[PDB]
Amino acid sequence: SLDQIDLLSTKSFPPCMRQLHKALRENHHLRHGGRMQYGLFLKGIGLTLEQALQFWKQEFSYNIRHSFRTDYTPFSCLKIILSNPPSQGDYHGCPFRHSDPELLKQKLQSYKISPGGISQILDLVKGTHYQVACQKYFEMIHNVDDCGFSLNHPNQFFCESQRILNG
Amino acid sequence: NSSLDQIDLLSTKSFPPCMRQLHKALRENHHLRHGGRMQYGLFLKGIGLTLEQALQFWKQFDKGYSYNIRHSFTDYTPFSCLKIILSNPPSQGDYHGCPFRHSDPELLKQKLQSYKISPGGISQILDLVKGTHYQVACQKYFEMIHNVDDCGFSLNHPNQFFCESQRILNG
Amino acid sequence: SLDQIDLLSTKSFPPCMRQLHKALRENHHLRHGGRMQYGLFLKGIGLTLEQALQFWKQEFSYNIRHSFRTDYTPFSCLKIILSNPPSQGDYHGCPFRHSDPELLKQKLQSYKISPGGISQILDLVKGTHYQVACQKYFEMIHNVDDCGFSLNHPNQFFCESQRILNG
Amino acid sequence: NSSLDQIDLLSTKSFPPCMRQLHKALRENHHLRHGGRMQYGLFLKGIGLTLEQALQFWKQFDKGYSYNIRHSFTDYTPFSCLKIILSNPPSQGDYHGCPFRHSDPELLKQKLQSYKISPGGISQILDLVKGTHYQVACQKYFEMIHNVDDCGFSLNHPNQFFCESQRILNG
Ligand code: SF4
Ligand code: SF4
Ligand code: SF4
Ligand code: SF4
Repeated sequence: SLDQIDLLSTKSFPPCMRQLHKALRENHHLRHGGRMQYGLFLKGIGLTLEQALQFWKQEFSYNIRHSFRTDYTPFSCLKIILSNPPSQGDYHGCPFRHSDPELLKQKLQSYKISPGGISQILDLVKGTHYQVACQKYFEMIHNVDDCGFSLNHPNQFFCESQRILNG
Repeated sequence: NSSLDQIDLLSTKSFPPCMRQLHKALRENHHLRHGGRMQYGLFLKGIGLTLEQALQFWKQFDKGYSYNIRHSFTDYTPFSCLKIILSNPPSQGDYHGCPFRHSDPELLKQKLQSYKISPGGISQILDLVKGTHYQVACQKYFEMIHNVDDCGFSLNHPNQFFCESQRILNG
Repeated sequence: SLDQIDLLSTKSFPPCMRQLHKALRENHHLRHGGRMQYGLFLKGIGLTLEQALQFWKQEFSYNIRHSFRTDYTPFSCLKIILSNPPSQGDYHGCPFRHSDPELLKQKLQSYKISPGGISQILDLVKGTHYQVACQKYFEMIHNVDDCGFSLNHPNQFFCESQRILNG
Repeated sequence: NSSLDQIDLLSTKSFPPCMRQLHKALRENHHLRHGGRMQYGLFLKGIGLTLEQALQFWKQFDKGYSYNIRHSFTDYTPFSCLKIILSNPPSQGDYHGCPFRHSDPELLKQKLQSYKISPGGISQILDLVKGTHYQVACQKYFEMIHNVDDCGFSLNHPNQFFCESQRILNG
């Protein structure tokens, strides 16, 4: 079930995907924009997001499984940041770009980022350096001084996080 | 959960024509209407496998479904031959039913040819179908497929066909 | 893990395989004859029996999983009955053929077969009708008057049992 | 648990030569000696996959092992390039190590040819190897495989190679 990756989402998902996992868990649904952003990200980690149905019910809960018709290429940071701004009721997008800075601050606080770390991230967001802000977030949650890569894809954030957590 | 392609070979070797066609249609179309989900899903249930229908995240002509199977270890009962033959005839969107009963003989002939049944076997099957001896035609199919002279049982259930097929294949 | 099929073994395994599952569970090992008889039977139901190792341990617990080099053709009743009589320390074979009738009676009692049912089975065993005794056992545990098949393979016993249990 | 063949394609696309060869040897031989289980198993660990070694029931030249992978969600650390290059040189039974460092140049040439690297690419790789520039040779391999002029990073870890490869493939 979807809840098997709650811990993983907090430890290794970038903020854009962490928020989608939380929303799906809390709302029991995501609109298409969110299903696409999060579903493709999961596909990039080797997981298929799907809704379980009952075959014996006539037409006329979300699950994850190892993957066993469509373009499964996961969205990059620039695709997320520059296109499809979320409307109310959407949970997709990049929080560094799309969240009100006051809300972003509160979100980072809930993520247990230090006040000093939050100040650095917000400074970067104000300069429109969204991916660099995200690198700073990465550095904070993994307790490393320098992430040592140039971030431009959510699946790269995940991949680099896994290297540290499984270090 | 596992992919449906995991039983492609099993279907050809041991599924009777009614279930063989449903597996094929599910694989090619990525979906079956309710009559087929019931007939095929409950047949799998009888073997001890649960079919699961799921909706893929990307769906907003591809209905966006993915099916999987797993070992089972609501109260619906797997269909007998008589239930399949005598009730729920398939409409145009449907792939269920019994091919010996429900397929036009010209199309049935073509299907048996695609299964590589001998001309002599096909002739015997079609003559049995002409007499409305559907289950006996299916026994002939069983015999042709397993290369035995006598299936050794009286066919009354797709799940019986499966068990008897596996018993031969298992020696 | 192996324990996931404890219930299945009691409900659908013929006595020859039920005893091997129990022995493997209790002894944490089976000699080769038992590993072969039981392992091939499981393969016939679409399961792979294997022992989990630790890759990081230098060389110089049993698991079951869906199957993903050797002949995997499962043993028939006659192969089991007529060959490889079990020595002490072996748990393979066919209990109708290989168990002392006093022990077979006790085993059937533990399986909750009625006294009348046990008498019928033992009569058949004395006549050397091992497979027919097994059919009678099948009829008793599934509460049917006539099994409606001619038994000659343990995997056929399982297949026919599944039809009833999932009926 | 899932079959190792599930990452055959992934290995060719995104595994550096050191891990690519270990995956191939594991698939063909159905086993690796300890140095290879460590190097490849820990590389997979770094990706977030746990390799499992198991002994098949039938084992009493086929050692009787079966390997599987699953998502990981003892304290051994995945090997860096320097660890692979400078320590634990492979003996004759071993498939571990760094091919740029450990393969005889004639055999390395043959291996790169089997990978369908251009003659020009192979020449450049071999010249780098001649200078003992193993990681820079591996960067050249990365560039040839992904059709980019500059890998854009300084290679120091097989798991870094993997992440950078996937980032390109993911756009
Ligand atoms: S910078 Fe990229 S990875 Fe980070 S939250 Fe934004 S879109 Fe996601
Ligand atoms: S005779 Fe019975 S088992 Fe054979 S195809 Fe028809 S319904 Fe299926
Ligand atoms: S008769 Fe056959 S299926 Fe029954 S216990 Fe003996 S060997 Fe097993
Ligand atoms: S240079 Fe590093 S990543 Fe490349 S093959 Fe050698 S050890 Fe592996």
